[PDB]
Amino acid sequence: HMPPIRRVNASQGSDAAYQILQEDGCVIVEQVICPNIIAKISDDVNRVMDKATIGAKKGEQTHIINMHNRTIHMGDLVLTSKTYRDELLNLPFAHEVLEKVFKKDSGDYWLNMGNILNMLPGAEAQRPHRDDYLYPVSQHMDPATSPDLMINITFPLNEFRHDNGGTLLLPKSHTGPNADFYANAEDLPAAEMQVGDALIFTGKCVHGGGANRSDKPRIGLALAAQPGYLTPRESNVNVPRDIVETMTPLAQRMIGWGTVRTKDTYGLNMLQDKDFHEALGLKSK
Amino acid sequence: HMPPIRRVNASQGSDAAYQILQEDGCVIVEQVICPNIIAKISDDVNRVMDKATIGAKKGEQTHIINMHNRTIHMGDLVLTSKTYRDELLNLPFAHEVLEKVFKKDSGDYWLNMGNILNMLPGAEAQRPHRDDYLYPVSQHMDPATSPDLMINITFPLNEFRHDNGGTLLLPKSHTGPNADFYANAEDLPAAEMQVGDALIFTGKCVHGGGANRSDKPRIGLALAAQPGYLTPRESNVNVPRDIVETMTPLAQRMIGWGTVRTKDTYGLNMLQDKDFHEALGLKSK
Ligand SMILES: CC1=C2O[C@@]3(C)CC[C@H]4C(C)(C)C(=O)CC[C@]4(C)[C@H]3C[C@]2(C)C2=C(C(=O)OC2)C1=O
Ligand SMILES: CC1=C2O[C@@]3(C)CC[C@H]4C(C)(C)C(=O)CC[C@]4(C)[C@H]3C[C@]2(C)C2=C(C(=O)OC2)C1=O
Ligand SMILES: O=C(O)CCC(=O)C(=O)O
Ligand SMILES: O=C(O)CCC(=O)C(=O)O
Ligand SMILES: [Fe+3]
Ligand SMILES: [Fe+3]
Repeated sequence: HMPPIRRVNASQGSDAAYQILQEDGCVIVEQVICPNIIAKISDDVNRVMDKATIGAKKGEQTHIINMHNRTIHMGDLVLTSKTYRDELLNLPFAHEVLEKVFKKDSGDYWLNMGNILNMLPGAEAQRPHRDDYLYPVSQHMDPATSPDLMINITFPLNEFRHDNGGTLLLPKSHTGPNADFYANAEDLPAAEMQVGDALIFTGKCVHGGGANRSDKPRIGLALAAQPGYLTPRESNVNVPRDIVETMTPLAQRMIGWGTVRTKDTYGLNMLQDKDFHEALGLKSK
Repeated sequence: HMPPIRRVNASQGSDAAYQILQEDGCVIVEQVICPNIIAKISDDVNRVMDKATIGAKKGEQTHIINMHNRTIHMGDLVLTSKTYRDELLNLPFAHEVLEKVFKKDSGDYWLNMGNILNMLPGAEAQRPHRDDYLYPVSQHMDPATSPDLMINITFPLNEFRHDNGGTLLLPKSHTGPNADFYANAEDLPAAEMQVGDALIFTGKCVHGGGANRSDKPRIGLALAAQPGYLTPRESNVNVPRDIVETMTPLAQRMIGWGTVRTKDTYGLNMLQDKDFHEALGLKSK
């Protein structure tokens, strides 16, 4: 018996989605965002897609997730899309869920990164994995009781199905012990969904990209958030201060332009023994 | 039943110090740095003491270590002391020890912060604590088998004695379970050191600032390093790039101006899916 991927409409409230996410480790939330927003973001991203890296980045092994050369992962979305800085990073449903996940166990949260997941025609499935493997401390904690280190929110930019490689997930796989093998990709259900929908799964949910057996690319956008005490994979210190001061305080903290406090009230990422904003006089929308 | 704080001369090698720190959680290293280096750094620090905060920062609860107001902690040392930037951040003994601590279990390391510690006359002792309590994940890991999350190196800028509040340590206390009480500060040995020595202890070593019963301020310079995947308490994004470029690549990585790889080779603090330096074209020394 393989349990299916469960879905809620966003009009049912982020409590329903959060209860499915803590019982299964994954949930598809339908009609969570206006599809026109996503169309603008796909516009912006397609302009600059010819400048992205195919395969692994420099000096990173590829056998934990089966990182290969018919996928494109592209970052730097903050500079690429204003609609991303303005609409997506402030979506209140997403922050309702992320606050339910992170607030008591860890405190404030920010992005690990925002990432374009391009599964090219011909791309094979990845090895099912846990994303919290990125952080070494996660192997020294019991998954049944340890706090969540990562939450992934994936917005399909075109439609996700099984045949074009929509994300494969293993529901209810998020409490068991860490293992070097979990499942074969061919045994997992795919997250099927449309522009406007989002898939949400935790750093402990077993998942991976599927095989794109179609003749068009399958592209999603993944907002990955984590506790503020974990170092983001992507820094944003090179974003113009004048761009950053048109963003909201919450979104400025998301891209690392703000102090993050632990659930114990201690600040990380401070400037000159003060608040990040206070020390810079950083304005915001 | 109380073990003593063990010490070596830096001329006995980094490997001997490392052995003691592994058996005890703390080691005093004698004559590790020219006293003139520290003297210059202390003139630099004293010129700017009028801009420091006494006691807690805004919002940070105090009862876990007993932070009171006969105590001045002062960060922001990259812009205060040039000798700090050039000399202290490049001291080879320190990096040999931090390499032995961090490299297999975690990967690259960088500063939590460099912090001037001032126990003023009349300062009472702190409650003995473990420093890694700053990071919530430390409470979900078995101390006898889990990676080190922090190494503290403290240079006295004037003589540490018991009488003036020299750091109190519980040697061999670095493998026992986490507890909400470890010992009373009256029961602990003090670290007694000259300018030129250094105390090195880990984030699982039970310690605390002692009681300064003397007439003068007791001042040390703490250098707390942690794995690259933990968010530094102190950012350095407002150091002018011209200053940063006169530092070695190593010192640059220490103050957050570089990419940090985990032991599984994955990079963190990347810029544009590249190395921090490659994407900035950041020069160095
Ligand atoms: C564990 C592992 C990694 O960790 C994760 C999963 C964690 C975060 C994740 C998020 C959710 C942000 C995303 O959007 C897609 C992929 C990734 C960047 C990813 C990339 C990376 C470094 C990597 C690996 C490899 O093979 O090449 C690349 C790898 O094994
Ligand atoms: C756990 C705890 C904290 O964690 C530590 C110990 C960890 C790192 C440490 C280093 C070693 C860098 C240092 O140089 C001196 C003290 C401190 C900044 C310290 C400060 C802080 C946030 C805090 C506490 C409190 O009460 O106010 C402040 C507190 O209880
Ligand atoms: O492309 C996907 O659907 C999943 C991407 C992923 O899981 C990864 O590479 O970490
Ligand atoms: O002041 C000292 O000697 C110790 C300081 C300390 O342990 C702390 O505040 O974390
Ligand atoms: Fe993944
Ligand atoms: Fe301490």
